[PDB]
Amino acid sequence: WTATSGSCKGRCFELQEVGPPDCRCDNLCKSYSSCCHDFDELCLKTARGWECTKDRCGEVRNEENACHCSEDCLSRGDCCTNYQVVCKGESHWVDDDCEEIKVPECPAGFVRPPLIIFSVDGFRASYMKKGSKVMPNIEKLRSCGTHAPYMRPVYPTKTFPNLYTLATGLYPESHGIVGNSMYDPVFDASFHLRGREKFNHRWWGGQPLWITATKQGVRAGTFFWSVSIPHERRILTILQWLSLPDNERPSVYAFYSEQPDFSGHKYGPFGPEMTNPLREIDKTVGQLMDGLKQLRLHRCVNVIFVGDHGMEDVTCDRTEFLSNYLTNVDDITLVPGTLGRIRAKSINNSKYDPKTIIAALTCKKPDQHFKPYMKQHLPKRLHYANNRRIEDIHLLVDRRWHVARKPLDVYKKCFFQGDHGFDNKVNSMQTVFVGYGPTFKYRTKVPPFENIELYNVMCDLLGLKPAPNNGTHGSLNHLLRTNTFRPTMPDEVSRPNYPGIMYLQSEFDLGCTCDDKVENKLEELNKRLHTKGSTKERHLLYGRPAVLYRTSYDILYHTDFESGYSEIFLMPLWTSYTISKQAEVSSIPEHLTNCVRPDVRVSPGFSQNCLAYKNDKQMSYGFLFPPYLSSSPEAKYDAFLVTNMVPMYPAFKRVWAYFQRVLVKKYASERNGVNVISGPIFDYNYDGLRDTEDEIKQYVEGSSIPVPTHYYSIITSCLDFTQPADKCDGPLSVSSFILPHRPDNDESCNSSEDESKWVEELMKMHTARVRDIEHLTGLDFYRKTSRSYSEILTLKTYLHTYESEI
Ligand SMILES: *[C@@H]1O[C@H](CO)[C@@H](O[C@@H]2O[C@H](CO)[C@@H](O[C@@H]3O[C@H](CO[C@H]4O[C@H](CO)[C@@H](O)[C@H](O[C@H]5O[C@H](CO)[C@@H](O)[C@H](O)[C@@H]5O[C@H]5O[C@H](CO)[C@@H](O)[C@H](O)[C@@H]5O)[C@@H]4O)[C@@H](O)[C@H](O[C@H]4O[C@H](CO)[C@@H](O)[C@H](O)[C@@H]4O[C@H]4O[C@H](CO)[C@@H](O)[C@H](O)[C@@H]4O)[C@@H]3O)[C@H](O)[C@H]2NC(C)=O)[C@H](O)[C@H]1NC(C)=O
Ligand SMILES: O=C(NCC1(O)CCN(C(=O)OCc2ccc(OC(F)(F)F)c(F)c2)CC1)c1ccc2[nH]nnc2c1
Ligand SMILES: [Ca+2]
Ligand SMILES: [Ca+2]
Ligand SMILES: [Cl-]
Ligand SMILES: [K+]
Ligand code: NA
Ligand SMILES: [Zn+2]
Repeated sequence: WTATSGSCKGRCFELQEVGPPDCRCDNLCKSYSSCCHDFDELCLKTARGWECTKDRCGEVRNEENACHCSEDCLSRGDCCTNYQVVCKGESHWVDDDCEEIKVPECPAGFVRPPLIIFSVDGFRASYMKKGSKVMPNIEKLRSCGTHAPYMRPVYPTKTFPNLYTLATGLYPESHGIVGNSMYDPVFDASFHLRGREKFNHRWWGGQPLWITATKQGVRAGTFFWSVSIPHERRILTILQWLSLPDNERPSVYAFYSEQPDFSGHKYGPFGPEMTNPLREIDKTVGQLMDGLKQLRLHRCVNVIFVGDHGMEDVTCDRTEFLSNYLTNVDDITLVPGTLGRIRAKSINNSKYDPKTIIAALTCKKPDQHFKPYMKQHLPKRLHYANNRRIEDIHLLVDRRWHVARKPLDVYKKCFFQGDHGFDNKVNSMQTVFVGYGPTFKYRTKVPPFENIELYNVMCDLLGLKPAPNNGTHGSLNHLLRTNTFRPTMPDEVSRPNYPGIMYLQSEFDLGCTCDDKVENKLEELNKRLHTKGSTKERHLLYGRPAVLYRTSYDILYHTDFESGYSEIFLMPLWTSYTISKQAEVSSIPEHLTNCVRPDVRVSPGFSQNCLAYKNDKQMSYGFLFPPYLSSSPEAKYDAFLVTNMVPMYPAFKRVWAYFQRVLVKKYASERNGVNVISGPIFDYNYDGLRDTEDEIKQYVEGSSIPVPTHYYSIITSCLDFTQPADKCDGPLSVSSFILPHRPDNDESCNSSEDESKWVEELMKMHTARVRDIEHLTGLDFYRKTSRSYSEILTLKTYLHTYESEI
């Protein structure tokens, strides 16, 4: 209950929300049904429209008008945004030649350039090009400021997870808004789009820009607007705020548009009805920019034009029904649509089995338009698992489709022709970024980047220190003229050992054998040099990875590869090798098929053994440097050392062998040599971070050999492919993956076919940033290049997506 019998006189869009039950006048009061009786009368004037006509010029101030054309309006701060154009012979902002903004040009009393965030819902990336004819204002920002061809949203590509990711720099799994609709088992509460529960602060984790700004003494406009408040009024409210006295004037603001998402849902992303919403949003940008010009703020304010996600073509007839797969369909709750999340309808039903449910949804129909996963098996790039609000069972839906429980759900809710929410690598889901002002660069194109990175930059722009978040601070310095953040490389925490030959073959008792008994001076001197690292500049191109946690490991050098071998985990943390364009693929000789060789540099106590693999009927093993890419028959013996061995399910060796025997060569061929760093990942608690040893849930039977949840590779080469990988002068090029180490290939529906038909597709699905791998390994890569650190950070956030062009 609100005692709504107070007043909004002189309080319209107050910046400090008042406490119940005195009535409110803030831009959110409508949503709380708590505005004063006179809020509409006083704060939402509409009289005479939003534009000055030639005959309103010089007029006498009539307070009933929505905006003014009187002589005193400039200094009252409440002219219609086009006042100067109509009444003072000024030009619109969009008609003006664009001019570099080298320094902020601000009125006396402005301590910093204000930031204005102009956020647009459902603004698909290709709109910039495709709708350019009807968006002159937006096109001017884009082409005159700093722009990316697109920005990558987070998964799910839904509204709240993405807006709250912009605001916080955090993955939805960390911020808590993991969908538009959520159930939290601990609260025993439900969050929905429509309703009051979403206003409860317990849903919202992390620290959004407005709170960061506030705590650090930077005043913020209130970010959120009630639906009923028309765009024109929001714009005027922002401009009014910017005329306030210095001590009361906020430094950061947000505008939000419900369009083009609203129409996109009805009409599809490119429906002819979409031209009008795009014109309208442009008109609004024009109003903003014209109003900034009027206040002499158009060369002072940094403006960000940013979308939450794109829009895809989706119709009712493209719906998969869980009733066609499950007979038990009433015992489950489905969160539906462009993603699927499944839980038990009742906690008291012990006839519920996720295992049998996944199986009943796995590869059942030839053209199946979703794939079920246990959340921990989702591609690690989605970072979508570490929250009690994310159900164990998840369905990734093909672009253009929906998933629903029963057909009755669809027709007793075709209405819609567009939707969004799919995998964040999907082209149709990509969105927009433009930065324009003194702090952003002039006429500059930057590569696509992830929306998780912007929070850092908005802090940079405002002189704020960002709260801990998922961006890599410095990775977007290239967007900025100044205000850059100069990061320093994290310090190495563990230094390696360099073991020499310390053990005799007979001290090992590992149950391993090798037919290596078939045994010069020119070449004994030679292989000695190889074990001291004579070829190390070839195979270790960027320096060694730094270990950022306390542990015990050995650098091991070889002719063809170098490794950092962990005495704690009994396997390398990383194995680094270079494969030039000219390299030859050989087979494993017949005699050496089961060959494993004790490593005379490493104690038996800190080694794996063959016996455990023999006894473990589930687990086989593979190698990190592949025997197939050995440089010579004699170097091949090195690839079979017990210290190059890692545990692998037979089902995964199919994947791994095909990568090593076929794809490394192809990449060397296509990219003019590659440098490969490969290794194991342990993430049993699926938090995207390196497990400590006491977190491993699985060992090779009867041993302390820990089983990875995943295997990674970072594959680097020269961005200028006319230069070989091992002699690159300039910028680098990288693609990486984090393949799940699974006992079956259920994920890949074509897996009973030859590896050339499915392995690569699986790998592409599990593409990753080097930065994802760093989090999962406590390693820091690219420590020694000739490249600047900021450029290396960008490189480390790059994701190779395998989508066609935008
Ligand atoms: C992306 O970036 C983010 C941001 O940096 C990364 O997330 C951080 O990671 C840290 C490491 O995991 C983690 O640090 C821990 O802090 C714990 C206290 O955290 C509270 O306070 C902070 C600060 O204000 C707050 O942000 C937290 O908010 C969480 O929880 C609320 C509700 O309670 C949510 O609303 C909110 O969304 C957020 O939830 C998310 O994080 C939690 C983890 O806290 C997840 O569980 C959720 O699923 C959700 O995703 C908290 O209110 C602190 O308790 C930890 O300390 C333990 O471990 C240390 C080791 O240093 C040890 O010294 C202690 O003994 C202690 O262990 C004790 O508890 C154990 C478990 O109960 C128990 O087994 C032991 O016996 C001990 O008693 C730890 O230091 C930090 O909280 C999060 N921050 C955020 C915002 O998410 C994220 O890693 C990045 N992701 C990637 C892939 O890089
Ligand atoms: O609009 C929808 N629902 C209503 C809504 O809550 C109204 C209030 N609101 C707002 O005014 O937000 C400003 C803002 C702008 C930017 C930010 O972040 C920042 F600042 F970082 F950009 C930031 F946190 C906040 C957000 C949207 C909606 C849309 C499309 C859909 N499709 N399917 N379902 C859907 C539901
Ligand atoms: Ca949205
Ligand atoms: Ca972990
Ligand atoms: Cl959702
Ligand atoms: K075995
Ligand atoms: Na299969
Ligand atoms: Zn939408």
